[PDB]
Amino acid sequence: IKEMPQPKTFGELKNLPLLNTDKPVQALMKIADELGEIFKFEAPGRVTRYLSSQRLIKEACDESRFDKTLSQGLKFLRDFLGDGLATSWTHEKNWKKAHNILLPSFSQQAMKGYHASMVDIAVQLVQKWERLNADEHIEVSEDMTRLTLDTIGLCGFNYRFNSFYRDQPHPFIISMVRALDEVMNKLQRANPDDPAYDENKRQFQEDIKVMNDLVDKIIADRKATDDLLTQMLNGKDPETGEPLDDGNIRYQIITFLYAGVEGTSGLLSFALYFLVKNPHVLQKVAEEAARVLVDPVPSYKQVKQLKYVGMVLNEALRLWPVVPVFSLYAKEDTVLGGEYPLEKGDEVMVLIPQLHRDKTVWGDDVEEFRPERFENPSAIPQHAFKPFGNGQRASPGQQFALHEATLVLGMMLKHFDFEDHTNYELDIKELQTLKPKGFVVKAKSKKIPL
Ligand code: HEM
Repeated sequence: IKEMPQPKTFGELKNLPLLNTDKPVQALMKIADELGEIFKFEAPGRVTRYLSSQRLIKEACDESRFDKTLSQGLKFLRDFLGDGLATSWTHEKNWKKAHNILLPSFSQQAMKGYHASMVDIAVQLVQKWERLNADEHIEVSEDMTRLTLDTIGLCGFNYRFNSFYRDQPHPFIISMVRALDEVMNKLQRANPDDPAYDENKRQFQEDIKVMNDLVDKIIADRKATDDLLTQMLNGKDPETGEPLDDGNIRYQIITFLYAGVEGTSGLLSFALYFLVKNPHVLQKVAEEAARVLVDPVPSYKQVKQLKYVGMVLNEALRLWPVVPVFSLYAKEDTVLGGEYPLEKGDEVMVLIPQLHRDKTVWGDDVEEFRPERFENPSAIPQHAFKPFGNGQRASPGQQFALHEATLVLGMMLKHFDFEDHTNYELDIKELQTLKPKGFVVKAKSKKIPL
C-alpha cells in the first residue's frame, strides 16, 4: 500500500494552475514523465488520478470493476451535446436506447453503403489539389477537416456541407471550434460567475444556436425529400419498442457531426506529418497505393488490401491518439495494482499518449515512427493500445474512421508526391481532441486521371 505522488499545489487552487496552458494534455504528459505511472490531480472541489502504465490501465479497463465517467471537459460538452452517446452516463435513460437503435448504422452492410459517398468526397479533395497553381501550398489540417465533415454529412445525413466550395471553414465548423475553445477556457476558470465572462457566455449561446440552426436544415431537407438519420427518425429500441425523443435525436446529430470536425481529421493530418518526416515510410505507402489502387476510383475490397496504410494509421494513433484521455469511476471499493486503494465513485483518467509510450509493452524505441510495429496485431499486449477507448463505451466509429482514413491516404499517395517545403515543426492544437496546427505541404501531381 503506497502513497500516490501529486505535483505542486497553489493554495485553494490546488493543481489547477499547472494546466493554465493552450496544451493541457501535453502538460499532463510532462507531469507523468516526472511522477511516473500514477499521480493525484486536485482542482477546487474535485480530485482525479492520471494512469500512464499498461500495468494499471489493464485493471482500469476491467468492466466488472470500472465504468465510464464524464471528465469536467465532457460535462461542459453536455451544454450542446446533451445526453448524446458520447456525453451520457452508461445508466442514463438514453444511452442503452440510443446504443441499440444506432447499432445497425455501423453494420457491415451499412459500411458498404457508405463507401460510394466516401469516394465522392475523396475525389473532390484530389481534384482540389490537382487544380492548385505552382506558387500555392496545402493547409493539411484544414483540408482534412473539409473532407471528414463532408463525409459524415453525406454518409450520415445525405446533406452536402460543400466545404470544398468555401475558402473559410463552414459556419458550423467556425461555431463548433469556438464552442470547443470556450469549454477549454471554462476548465481554467476558478470564478465562472465573474461578470467579465458575460461576453464569453453570450458568444457561447450564439455558437450553440448556429449548430442548432444547421441541425434544423438537415431535418428540414430530409422532410423535403436509408442512412444514420433514417435510423434516428424511424428506429425503435428492440427491447422496449420506444424510439428516440426529438430532443435526444438533435443531440445525436450534433454528436456525430462533432466526429466530423474532430478525430478522423486529426488522424489524417498526423499520418501525413509522419510520412513527410519519414520518407522511406512514404515510399513504401506510395508503392502499396500504386500496386492496389489499379482502378480510376477505389473499390471497398481494394481499401481492405491497403494493409501498410492501415499500419501507418495505427502508428499515427499510437504516438498522437486524437482523443487522448478517457475517464472511469470505481463501481465498488477496490485496490489498483495491489498498491492504491480506491473508494466507490473514485475517478481515474487513462492518459493514452503515455500508455502508448510505456517501454515495458512497446520496447525502447517508443518515440520512433515504425508502422512495422503493427505487422502482427496479436503480438501487442492486452490494453497496451487504446485509441478507441474501452468496452461497451468504446468508439462505434472505429471501422468507419479507419475505412475513410485508409481510402483517403491511399488516393492521396496514388495521385501526389509531397514536399515538407517549410521544414514544419509539429504544433498540436488541443480542444479535448488533438490536431496539428499550421501544417503546410506542397503536392506534385503524378498526372493519373480519376
Ligand atoms: C480516429 C478516429 C476516432 C477516434 C480516435 C475515436 C476515439 C473515441 C474514443 C476514445 C471514444 C471513447 C470516449 C470515452 O470513453 O470517453 C469514442 C467514443 C465515441 N466515438 Fe469515436 N473515435 C473516432 C471516430 C469516430 C467516428 C468517425 C464516429 C462516428 C461516425 C465516432 C463516434 C463515437 C461515439 C458516438 C462515441 C460514444 C460511444 C458511446 O459511449 O456509446 N467516433 N471515440
